[PDB]
Amino acid sequence: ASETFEFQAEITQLMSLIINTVYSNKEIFLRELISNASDALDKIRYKSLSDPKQLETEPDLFIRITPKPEQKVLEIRDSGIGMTKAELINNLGTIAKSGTKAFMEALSAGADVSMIGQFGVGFYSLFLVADRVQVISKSNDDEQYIWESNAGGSFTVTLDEVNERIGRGTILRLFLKDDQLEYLEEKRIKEVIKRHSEFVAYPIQLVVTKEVE
Ligand SMILES: CO[C@H]1[C@@H](OC)C[C@H](C)[C@@H](OC)C2=CC(=O)C=C(NC(=O)/C(C)=C/C=C\[C@H](C)[C@@H](OC(N)=O)/C(C)=C/[C@@H]1C)C2=O
Repeated sequence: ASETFEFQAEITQLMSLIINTVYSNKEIFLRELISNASDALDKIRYKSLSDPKQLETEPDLFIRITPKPEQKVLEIRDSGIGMTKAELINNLGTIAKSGTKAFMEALSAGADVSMIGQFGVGFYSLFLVADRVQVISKSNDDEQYIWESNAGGSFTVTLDEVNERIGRGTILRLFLKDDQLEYLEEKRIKEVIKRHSEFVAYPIQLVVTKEVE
């Protein structure tokens, strides 16, 4: 069964601002998701310094981006620390975030949307280009779970019996809007990566599908 949770009020406001923003430079969403992926990789690697066994569920540390054109989906995967069920629930919606209201105020005063990561709330930049999102996550401390939001006032958390096992880490599965399908293109993804994520400690893999000729 799927469990349903209410978003904290300000987080619902933020999603609503972001999903209904005409604004330019939407490409910044990729920088933010790569940064989070990199943060999740830092954590597992730092944890592993004193607990090497933690790496064993997925010994390769990578960031991997997979266009799925038929579904109009873009997936960004990392083999970082992952999140437990309680973490998905608490950290992705139910609990007020320090920077939510401050960012919205900054935006309202003229701040660049790309400042979002500096307010600690950059995950929500995915709504720039997606109308729906699944966060699929496996922490060493829990089962694999699916968190899901359509920017509306509630999200669901479901035990994952439908997706590939990840050994450890997270997949952000972005259901792209019809006007943002450009982010399925290899050439476009490489440009955005090379522009705004030059200094990343982990390999960034692009999964490309090609008809044999
Ligand atoms: C143990 O740290 C967790 C996370 O706690 C559950 C840490 C915090 C949410 C916070 O630490 C200060 C943030 C750490 C970050 O690096 C980025 C953030 N910005 C966000 O917009 C949010 C809400 C990200 C949340 C989950 C995200 C999909 C994550 O992205 C992944 N896992 O790829 C994420 C950064 C999860 C990390 C690994 C944080 O809050």
